[PDB]
Amino acid sequence: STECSNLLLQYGSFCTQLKRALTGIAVEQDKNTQEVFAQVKQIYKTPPIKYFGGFNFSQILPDPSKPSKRSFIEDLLFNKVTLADAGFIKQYGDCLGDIAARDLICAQKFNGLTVLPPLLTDEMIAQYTSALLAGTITSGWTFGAGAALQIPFAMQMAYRFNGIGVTQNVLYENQKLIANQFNSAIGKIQDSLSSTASALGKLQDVVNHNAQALNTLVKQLSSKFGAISSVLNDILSRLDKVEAEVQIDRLITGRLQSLQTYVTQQLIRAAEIRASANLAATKMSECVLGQSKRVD
Amino acid sequence: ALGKLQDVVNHNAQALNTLVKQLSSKFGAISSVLNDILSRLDKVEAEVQIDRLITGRLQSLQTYVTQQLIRAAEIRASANLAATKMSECVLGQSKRVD
Amino acid sequence: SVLTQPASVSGSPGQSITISCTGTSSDVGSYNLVSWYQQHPGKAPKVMIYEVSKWPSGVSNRFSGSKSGNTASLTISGLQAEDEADYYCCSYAGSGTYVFGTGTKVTVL
Amino acid sequence: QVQLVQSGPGLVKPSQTLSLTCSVSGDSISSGTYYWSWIRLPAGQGLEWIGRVHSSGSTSYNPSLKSRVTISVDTSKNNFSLKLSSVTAADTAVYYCVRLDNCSAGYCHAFDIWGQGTMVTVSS
Amino acid sequence: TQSYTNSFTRGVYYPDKVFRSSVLHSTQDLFLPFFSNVTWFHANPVLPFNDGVYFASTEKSNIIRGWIFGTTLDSKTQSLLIVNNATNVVIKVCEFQFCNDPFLDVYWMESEFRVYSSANNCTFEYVSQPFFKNLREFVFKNIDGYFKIYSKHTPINLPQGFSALEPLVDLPIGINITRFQTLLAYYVGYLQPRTFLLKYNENGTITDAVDCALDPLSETKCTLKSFTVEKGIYQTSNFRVQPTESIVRFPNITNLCPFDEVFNATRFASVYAWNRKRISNCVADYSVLYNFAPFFAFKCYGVSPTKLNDLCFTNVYADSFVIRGNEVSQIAPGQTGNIADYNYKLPDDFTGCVIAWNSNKLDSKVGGNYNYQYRLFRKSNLKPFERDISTEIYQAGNKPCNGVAGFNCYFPLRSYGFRPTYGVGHQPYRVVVLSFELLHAPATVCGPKKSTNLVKNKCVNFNFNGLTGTGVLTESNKKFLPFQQFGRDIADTTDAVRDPQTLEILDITPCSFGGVSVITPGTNTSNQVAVLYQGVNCTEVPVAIHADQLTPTWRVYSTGSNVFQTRAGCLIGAEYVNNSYECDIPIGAGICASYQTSQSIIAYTMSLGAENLVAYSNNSIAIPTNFTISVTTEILPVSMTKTSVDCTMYICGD
Amino acid sequence: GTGVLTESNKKFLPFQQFGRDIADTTDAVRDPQTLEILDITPCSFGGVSV
Ligand SMILES: *[C@@H]1O[C@H](CO)[C@@H](O)[C@H](O)[C@H]1NC(C)=O
Ligand SMILES: *[C@@H]1O[C@H](CO)[C@@H](O)[C@H](O)[C@H]1NC(C)=O
Ligand SMILES: *[C@@H]1O[C@H](CO)[C@@H](O)[C@H](O)[C@H]1NC(C)=O
Ligand SMILES: *[C@@H]1O[C@H](CO)[C@@H](O)[C@H](O)[C@H]1NC(C)=O
Ligand SMILES: *[C@@H]1O[C@H](CO)[C@@H](O)[C@H](O)[C@H]1NC(C)=O
Ligand SMILES: *[C@@H]1O[C@H](CO)[C@@H](O)[C@H](O)[C@H]1NC(C)=O
Ligand SMILES: *[C@@H]1O[C@H](CO)[C@@H](O)[C@H](O)[C@H]1NC(C)=O
Repeated sequence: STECSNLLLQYGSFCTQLKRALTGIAVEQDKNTQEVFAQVKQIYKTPPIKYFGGFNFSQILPDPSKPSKRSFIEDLLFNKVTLADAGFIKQYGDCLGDIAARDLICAQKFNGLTVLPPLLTDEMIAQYTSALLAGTITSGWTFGAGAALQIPFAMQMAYRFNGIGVTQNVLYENQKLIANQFNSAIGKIQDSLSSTASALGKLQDVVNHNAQALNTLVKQLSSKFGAISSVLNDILSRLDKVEAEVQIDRLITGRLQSLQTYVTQQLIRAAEIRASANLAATKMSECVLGQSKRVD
Repeated sequence: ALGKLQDVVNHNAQALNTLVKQLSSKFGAISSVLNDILSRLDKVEAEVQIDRLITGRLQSLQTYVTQQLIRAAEIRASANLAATKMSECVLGQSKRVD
Repeated sequence: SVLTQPASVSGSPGQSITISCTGTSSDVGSYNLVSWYQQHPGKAPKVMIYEVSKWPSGVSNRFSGSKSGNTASLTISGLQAEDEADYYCCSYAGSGTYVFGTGTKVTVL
Repeated sequence: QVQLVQSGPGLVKPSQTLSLTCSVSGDSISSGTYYWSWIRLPAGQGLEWIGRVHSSGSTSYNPSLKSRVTISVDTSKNNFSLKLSSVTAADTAVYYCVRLDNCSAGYCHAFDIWGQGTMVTVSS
Repeated sequence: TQSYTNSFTRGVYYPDKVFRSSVLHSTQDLFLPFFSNVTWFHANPVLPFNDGVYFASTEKSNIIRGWIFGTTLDSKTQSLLIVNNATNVVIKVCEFQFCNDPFLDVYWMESEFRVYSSANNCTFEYVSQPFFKNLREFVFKNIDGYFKIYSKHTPINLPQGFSALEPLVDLPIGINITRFQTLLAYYVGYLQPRTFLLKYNENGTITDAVDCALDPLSETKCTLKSFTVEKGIYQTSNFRVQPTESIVRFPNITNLCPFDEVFNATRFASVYAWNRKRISNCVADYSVLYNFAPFFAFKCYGVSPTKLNDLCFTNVYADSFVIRGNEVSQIAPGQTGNIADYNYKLPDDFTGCVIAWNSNKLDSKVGGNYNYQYRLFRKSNLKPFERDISTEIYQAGNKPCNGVAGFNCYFPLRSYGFRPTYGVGHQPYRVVVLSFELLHAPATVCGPKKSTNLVKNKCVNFNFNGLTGTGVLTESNKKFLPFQQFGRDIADTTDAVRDPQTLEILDITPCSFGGVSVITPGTNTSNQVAVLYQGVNCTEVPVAIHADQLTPTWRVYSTGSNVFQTRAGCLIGAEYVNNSYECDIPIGAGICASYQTSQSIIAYTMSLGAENLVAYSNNSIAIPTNFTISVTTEILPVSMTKTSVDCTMYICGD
Repeated sequence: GTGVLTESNKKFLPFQQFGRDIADTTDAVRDPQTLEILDITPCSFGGVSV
């Protein structure tokens, strides 16, 4: 509606500030992912022979068969979280006919709310994690400090045992038992991820909060905010210029307030997500790229 | 080289400039200038227009202060990190990787 | 589905004949979108009535259309040997689909 | 003067596919004003609507025949094509390509301009 | 000799009289678009005026000596004439009978003949000072009954520099101008409504401008409010497909509504026994109601009188009665009083109109008109549109009345005493209340609006029974029940509608739209850009040969330029290469762009780094034999600017 | 308005009657009788802390 647009021009730069804030959040998401996962100077790869002192890394190493090159556990995790909107292409046909009515995404799009895709694809993130894993299991903590220096995995475990105050002959004399305990623990992780249905609660909560915020924004368009109608077309077809302008101003003020509330909550949730991402990057540096002495 | 500090400065300057530019918005009033409203209209209608201007400018101030609070929280987190780095990297030798 | 149409009807010159076309309540009784088509032998069908009772440009007014309930009707007044063809009824059935009638053979004595 | 001309094969054995094609002269199918439909007339039975296509590529098919039917359109050659598979003695009929007015050009839901018709026969 | 050439960046003028210095100001006005196609006349038919005219001339001989403006250019209509004398300039708005090829002859006296045969019924006069090579530029605008002339003179070696045109004169002449002609090689261009970003230098002069709608880079500059752009990707305005046609679909109703018999009734009802008439299955022209009764104006709630002809209603109700003037305010939603409580109650959610007019000449008598009555006493208040015509004795006290009046037993109805000598507040007023029922059931009362054809599969404006909108209409497979006339979605917007004539169900879909991003290296590097249409397929990318069927007015040739389809949308103007580089400008979904060597913008899948096969084995170890002392920099923000706001000074000044 | 009026060195063109600033407030004006250009400056103000 051009009448509404001309009236909205009189409220200054509120829309541009909202757009700038949302753009800042969107850029920060890619920055978060890059800081967590791009902590490697090279894409490390293991040799084709996959014996590491009897430790079985098969369920966390990449599966070359699948298109995504994800690991088995990464596949379980990926199927465990259901995204509401990935940000990929939506064509005419998905939002035409009887299919739009049964989809909230089409209504969101039709009211100006869209999802942008992440800069890093899932395949690229899986490549980063596989490089980190290959570096860790082939070179220990050396690749975090410089060039990756290969070391036999049992000897690396002897180093780690020394790191916690246990003599390395304890590792060497119990090598089969330690490998078996690790293999059983990994198998338990895999079984728990396969069986239990709500393991990834925090990620699902992030997805659900975003979807709920967008749905609330969409539903706010049916509020009258004191006007005769929540539909601009009804106001414009039922009233003359001046009274229609009054009603449209009421609708504009209400919808502007709803947008401002959405953007403010997005900024606060983005700050929380950024703190979580900084923690994840610190944990990648200190737990994956090294052995940590910090308790818990 | 000093992109982050320049970004902090630029964000503050942009927020203040946006606040200043919001004073030229009418917010549905006949004019964005209080003096024009007061010199062109009688007491009651001028009060109506002034109420519109007051509501718009109050909203702009509230938006500025809310964004300032959020940016201040981010700056405080950065300062806490800097103080931890001063304690652990300058006043000692750290074993924490990276 | 199909629209029930009489197999054949007959009449004498100068008299009007009524051809019926009965459907369900979702095709004929649901819209004002009934069409009538005439098929002379060795030719393609020609539209004679659209929107129940409207005439395409260049169609004689003697072909009248009507609808009652779930039934449509085509009335031919001043019957002549020219009106010796096969008459089909068509109805919009919803969701962009159409249902045609079985067809009536009009014979002139 | 709008003309519709069919050129499909008229001899198809059972368990095969038709390849009917209808070209249009005097009008641009790319204008999107009309729909373009295929209608079959079996011997003894009445007319039957198979389906329709639109310039944007949207189609609407007869629910009974939807499984084994496909209607396509080429705006470059100004034609639309019908492919009916699982050919059987029920499929021998006179096939017309017809312009359908969907209220966009005056007449509402009327099949106004008809093709000449091609006799498709089914036999071993 | 009509040739065609390029306007470059000529024709910018000062939009207003306000001084501005060292600023960038955005103005929407009638400007000559940058790099527009202007016509070079080396010369004579009369040229059109359009919205405004830009006129340039590099002549030195001063052969060009004025202009003529008008519509008919004869004595039938007034026409503006401007003549630049060798000592002055004279402007007139007389009714000239202009010649077919007017020109000023010199023989030194300069004859005003050979231009017009006569100048009759003059209505304006004005005299002022007269207006390498010397280029002379003028802009003529005819707006607000005012002829504005801007001008400038520039020494040249149409140049490619910048030169703003100062306001030369403004004339308060309210005449029609659609054609114009020169008086004796000149350039003529036409103005369009455009948004410009003008740069005022320190001295107050406009030294540069950006035409926002010229191309994607200019739109980026206008969005950033800057003349230079850093490398990056910027979300500019969104593309929208504009409607081609407007369609109106109303029910086929032929009868005319009988409002005249409502208004032109010999006797009106009493307010306690108010008359109600049903209006249905007719065409209602509400503009003719003014001719039936001498009322001053409508009083409408939920609707405007001038809009009533564009709407359709399921039913209309006309209630007629008579009250006195000081009770007219009681005929309104949410009112209290004798009439509102005991005689006639309007609902709180009333949508309709009230028409009350003085009827002293018809409803007053010298002895007093006692035919009109009102209920004075009732046990409870009436419900809306409830009629009480009872005459039971009212029992005010606890003592019963037994159907006989007396003390505390009042007859509930009291008569008005309308007399011609009463004041207007006590004089009779005839009242007609029109109640409208909107939406729900199919409409039976409609305005005098002609129904068009029902156009599908195109972006159109539509009006279904008063329900207006814009979108694409298609056949719908929604299973509407027979009583259902439209369907709504989550946002309470109509997404399906039943056609009032064919009774078919139509899906309503918004016209094609989407966000637009401009990818640029710095303007300090190149002016080339790429354009990302976000979340659209390259086949559905908007290509619009017409300038009124799409909002972004600039056109980047989709098929012509490089086209690539990323999961972030369709990228136009960047060439996709199979090499992998470090990300430079993020596009999304693993795709980045950069300005690289001929230099152009290339898109590519971003690289995560070089592969490194670690030479792991059962008994191999790598041990460093040397070391490097590394010094690296980490930069951390600690504080930000401390700000204070004087709230009262900001909001209210002094 | 309210303020302090001083001689202005802004180069007003003859058709210009007043000047505006970022906040769309008049900061210069041409005197209707003498036709001179005057700068308008806000009266002295400032915050106070105890
Ligand atoms: C590693 O674990 C997988 C899954 O538990 C198993 O199928 C595989 O045989 C194991 N590898 C070895 C060498 O035992
Ligand atoms: C000029 O006359 C035309 C009719 O020839 C009319 O449409 C137009 O509005 C008029 N313009 C002015 C400014 O009077
Ligand atoms: C303003 O005018 C002065 C001369 O009075 C001149 O020196 C200066 O360059 C001008 N400003 C600009 C931006 O050119
Ligand atoms: C673009 O449209 C074509 C044809 O409709 C389709 O085959 C293709 O998949 C679409 N693009 C994408 C990225 O899906
Ligand atoms: C990249 O490779 C594809 C084959 O997968 C080829 O079609 C394309 O032309 C190549 N692009 C360039 C820039 O060579
Ligand atoms: C490494 O040791 C394992 C276990 O004994 C053996 O299977 C493998 O072949 C060895 N690799 C080489 C290269 O000798
Ligand atoms: C170690 O490196 C330094 C500088 O790179 C070099 O000068 C020195 O010779 C090296 N020492 C050995 C033993 O290689």
